[PDB]
Amino acid sequence: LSNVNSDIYFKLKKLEKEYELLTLQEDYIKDEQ
Amino acid sequence: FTIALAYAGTGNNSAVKRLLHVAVSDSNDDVRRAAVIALGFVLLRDYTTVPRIVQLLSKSHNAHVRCGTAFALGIACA
Amino acid sequence: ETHESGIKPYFEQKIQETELKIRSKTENVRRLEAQRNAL
Amino acid sequence: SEEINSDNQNIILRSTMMKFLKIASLKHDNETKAMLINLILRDFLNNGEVDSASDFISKLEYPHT
Amino acid sequence: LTKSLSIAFENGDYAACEKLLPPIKIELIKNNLLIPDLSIQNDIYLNDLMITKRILEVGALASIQTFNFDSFENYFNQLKPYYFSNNHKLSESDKKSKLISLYLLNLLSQNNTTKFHSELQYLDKHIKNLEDDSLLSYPIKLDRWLMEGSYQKAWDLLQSGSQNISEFDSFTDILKSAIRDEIAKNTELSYDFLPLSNIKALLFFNNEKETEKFALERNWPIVNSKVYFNNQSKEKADYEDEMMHEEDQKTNIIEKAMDYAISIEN
Amino acid sequence: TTAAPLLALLRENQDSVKTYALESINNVVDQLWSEISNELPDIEALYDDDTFSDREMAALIASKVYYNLGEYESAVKYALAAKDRFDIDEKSQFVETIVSKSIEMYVQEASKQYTKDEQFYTKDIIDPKLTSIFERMIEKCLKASELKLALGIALEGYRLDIIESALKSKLDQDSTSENVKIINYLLTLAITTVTNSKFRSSILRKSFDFLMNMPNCDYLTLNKVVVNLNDAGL
Amino acid sequence: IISLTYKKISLRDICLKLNLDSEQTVEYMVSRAIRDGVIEAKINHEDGFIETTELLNIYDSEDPQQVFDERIKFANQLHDEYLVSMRYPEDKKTQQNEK
Amino acid sequence: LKDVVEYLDKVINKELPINHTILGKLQDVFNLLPNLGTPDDDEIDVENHDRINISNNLQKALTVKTND
Repeated sequence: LSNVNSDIYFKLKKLEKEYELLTLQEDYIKDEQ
Repeated sequence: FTIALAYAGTGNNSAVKRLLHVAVSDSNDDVRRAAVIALGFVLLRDYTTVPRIVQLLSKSHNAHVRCGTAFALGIACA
Repeated sequence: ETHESGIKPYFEQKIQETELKIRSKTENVRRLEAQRNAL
Repeated sequence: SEEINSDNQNIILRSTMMKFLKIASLKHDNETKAMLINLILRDFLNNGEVDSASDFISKLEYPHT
Repeated sequence: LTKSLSIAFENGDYAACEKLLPPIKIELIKNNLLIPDLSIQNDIYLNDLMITKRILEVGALASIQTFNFDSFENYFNQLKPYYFSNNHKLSESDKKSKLISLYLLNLLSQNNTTKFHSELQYLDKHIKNLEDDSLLSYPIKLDRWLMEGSYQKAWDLLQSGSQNISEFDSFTDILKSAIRDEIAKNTELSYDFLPLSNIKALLFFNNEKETEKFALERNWPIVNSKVYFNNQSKEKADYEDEMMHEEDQKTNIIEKAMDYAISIEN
Repeated sequence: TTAAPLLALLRENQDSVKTYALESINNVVDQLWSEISNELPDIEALYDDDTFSDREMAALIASKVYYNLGEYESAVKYALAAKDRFDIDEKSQFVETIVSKSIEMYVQEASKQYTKDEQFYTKDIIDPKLTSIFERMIEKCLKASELKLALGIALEGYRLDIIESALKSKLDQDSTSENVKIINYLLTLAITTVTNSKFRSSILRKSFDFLMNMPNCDYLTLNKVVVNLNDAGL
Repeated sequence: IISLTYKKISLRDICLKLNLDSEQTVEYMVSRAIRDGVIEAKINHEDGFIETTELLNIYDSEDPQQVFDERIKFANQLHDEYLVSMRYPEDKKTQQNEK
Repeated sequence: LKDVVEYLDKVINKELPINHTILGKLQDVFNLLPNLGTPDDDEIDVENHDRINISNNLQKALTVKTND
């Protein structure tokens, strides 16, 4: 169960910056459309 | 290109919304070109999601927008 | 392992909400993409 | 068949659904939330308690997704 | 000790019953721990269930026969859920019918029919035909007639209810005023004006002086032996119209028009 | 069985009856909660009053009910009001709901007062309770012996104390490589994750000194800090 | 029903039809009813008849608008339900290889 | 509208020579002003009722298109 915990703090925080950017994209294509 | 150079490397969400907003809203054709090339700088080390964004911008009627689209991709994944 | 299972759900709560958001997010961006394309 | 043993074990049966529903809200399982709520509302009418049933419905976490 | 309380009851001096009650409340805590809360049921616990029961029942009934509100609710609040049903050996006793009838009558005297039905729902499974209706019929007929809206018939049952007064008068008196009030409310819709002789007959007053007394109290001036309900009514209406809630409740045709347009343009 | 006897007992005015009732309800609060939701404003009033001496327990009951219903926000405030019997919650399987909440709110609040003043520890804006939970959670991480858990949580909240102290205490060189590796993971995270100048700059500068003590250190790791912050004096 | 057929109807008539026990008893049942407003009537004691108040011309009043406002919202809620669901299979197919 | 309000203050405070033409126009505004409580207003409400209904029927027809 330790593994699960460790990736939560480690790798996944860096991928969450990315997912904020893709949410920005949703906003954007409401304006473009 | 002021925004591109200052805000380089780390994507910034502010910087990116600003660039796309300008490109949609501002009609002149050189200026529309300048924002696409400019985005490639801000997202130079995070070029993963970049084709998915510029996917839309290829289809643009404008000849100029398609040009800057070609280069931006160049720049990001150089 | 037993010690870690206790505290695991506390790590999880903030992350799972983030996950659930992602699911809604993904469906959203693509659907507007379809509208955007046809136009 | 009616028996008092059936009655003691009935109290056990209510308590277990209530403990589990909180776990299943956090996983936000549309399947799980649905099944448990149908069962609990039924149990309550059988025992006639108005008061508990109204509180239980106020939340409305019962999905339609 | 516990036996002192039992005989204090039968003497009918209940003032002294209360003076003894806080010691007995200390002992009623222990008594609760004797009962297992029906997790395990055996004939050891059954003995405890029976002795706790007798205390609950005589003590509940004392609170009903006392008659000053403040003390009456406070002593009563615990007693009411305890006494209505925890009944031993799965749940008979002749006391069961008598105690239910008095609880249900309380709710009709608080003038909550909503609760009268809610409480009734609970009972239903356990009294379907076990007791059927016995003394239980006394709150049941009464409800039926106010639901029909037979005010006449209702008054008749209460008046005849003076026969059976035993501790039931604790409700009977409340209920008189309640009928009279209800009618008063309805007939404001019907018409504005009643000659004096009609006000008494309709609202079920039995005393001429009380009619005219009650007239003065809802602020109706009688001048030259003629009632003039016109004054207060009109004044009351004006103060009501001014309150603050009001902008969003009332709305506006343009507000609706503006909501539709922007749905399209999403 | 039902809560109807239990309710009845609260009402009894006499002190000892109310106290006994609180214990009785407490047993079955986790088992059954939907029946005493109705009657929450009374349990709350008992907590207000300062006549009871199991007063801390009265608020515990309110809190417990509120998390089961799913109003998690109502739970955490009522819990943090009492400042008692939160020790048991952290160490339970079942209730990690209110533990996660206490940790989320705390990381947010701290960062907000961190930007205004680098010192915000001294202010009473941060409650001692809130503090105490936090270092207990550092306590769990280290028993399980996984330091990424401790470093990241603190990092989120602009907690300068916790970060500094962890890197210093690491210095023992049981293995040289192990020391390096954990520090190496912190720096990559710190450029990206932190955006406030004051916190960001301060932790990298500090990181250079810790690394430097070790003679067997990689000057690859040191090199990184020195380029980022771009300070010649380092 | 008796009130809708017979607008002004003496209390005497009603009892004869439905064998209600007395004029005093039926008055009270009717009185109770129109508090909760089902019958939409009024009793005139002094003149000995009960007179239905209905008159129509509620099109002129604001009430149809409240009704119709809701009906628009219901249609809109339909459209939204269509739109969201519709796209969820398409994702699957574009991602899947096709001939 | 506001400027017309301050113009009237300026006649009686700051002594502009009274331009009677303006006053003539404002009389025509009070006089040809719809009066409320008039049964004309009741008519207006009927017209409103019809168009708001027609909107409702058009809204439904669009539902049929979106549903296809």
